[PDB]
Amino acid sequence: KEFLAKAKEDFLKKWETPSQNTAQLDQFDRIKTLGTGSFGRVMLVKHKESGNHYAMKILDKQKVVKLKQIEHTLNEKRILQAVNFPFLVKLEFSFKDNSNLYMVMEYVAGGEMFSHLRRIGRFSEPHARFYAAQIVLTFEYLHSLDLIYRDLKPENLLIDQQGYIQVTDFGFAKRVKGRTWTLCGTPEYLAPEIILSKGYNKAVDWWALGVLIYEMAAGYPPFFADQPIQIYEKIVSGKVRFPSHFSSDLKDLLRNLLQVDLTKRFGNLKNGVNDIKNHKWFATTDWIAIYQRKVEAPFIPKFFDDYEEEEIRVSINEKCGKEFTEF
Ligand SMILES: Nc1ncnc2c1ncn2[C@@H]1O[C@H](COP(=O)(O)OP(=O)(O)NP(=O)(O)O)[C@@H](O)[C@H]1O
Repeated sequence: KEFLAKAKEDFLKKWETPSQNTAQLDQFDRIKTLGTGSFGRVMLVKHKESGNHYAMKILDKQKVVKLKQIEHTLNEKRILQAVNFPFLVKLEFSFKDNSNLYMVMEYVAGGEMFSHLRRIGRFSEPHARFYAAQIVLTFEYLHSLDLIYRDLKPENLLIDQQGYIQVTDFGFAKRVKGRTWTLCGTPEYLAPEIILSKGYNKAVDWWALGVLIYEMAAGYPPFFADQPIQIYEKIVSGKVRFPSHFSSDLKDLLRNLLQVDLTKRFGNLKNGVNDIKNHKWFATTDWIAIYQRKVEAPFIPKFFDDYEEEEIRVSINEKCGKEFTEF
């Protein structure tokens, strides 16, 4: 109770006056390239003073502009510097220079829920429930700050060194008390009210939780087809069919999450998230023990120079200064 009001205070202070240039490139030893994103390399770095390892995402400002990802990139950074929750990736530092934006993230030698789910095929209900519980608490947290996530899917969930989820992508997340209109997400996870195009609210996250739980437990999502139009028709007008192996409790929870009418959808009623937390399917879930990450995860990921080292070259001339003023 009193912790949500404190969580709200801490978020609002940071949301209204975001932190900027909290570190600089010369404070990090550049070890090697971890991978490539849309806008540049992700590099393993060591903070010289603390000796902590981080994943430094390098975003070429010129490329962010060319791909029209300015607003998404600024939005994601503003949210990440303000939020604090066990299942949200942690932005430790941010800064910018003439060429680049730098998001110095907590280093997670984990796996991706997407590749893990696709390799295993499907999760048992107890294992799906373990992951689902984390998403329920995360949506509870984000919704208490009036954040709509609206991009849930296995692809946006990393599995960390302790086998817990971290939500990794906030480009699409919006701070909004009530209704909003922007079309976004991935076809298979779109809530019917998004497709119906007369506006939607935070209830779209509870729909997407239904899609995620179904996909984890079945190994495939409830609505799919060769073309996005046929998916949209099934979402708005069609019925789900549950595999025979789904428990009665799972089918009941999913009937109330995959509820086409947002006014009857669990998470969106008078009792809010408690209709989900107190559902029979979650009877065995110790919500505090999940939050405190005291539950044994069912899967632990099995975690020198770059093949060709490329140096970072920062221009002596400022690129796209006006666009990224607030970064
Ligand atoms: N916090 C992190 N800790 C460790 N490795 C990371 C971290 N973030 C990213 N990586 C690595 O960098 C790669 C590409 O970065 P990533 O953030 O996934 O790209 P993006 O621009 O966010 N888009 P995407 O590749 O679709 O996820 C990942 O596949 C990982 O190998």
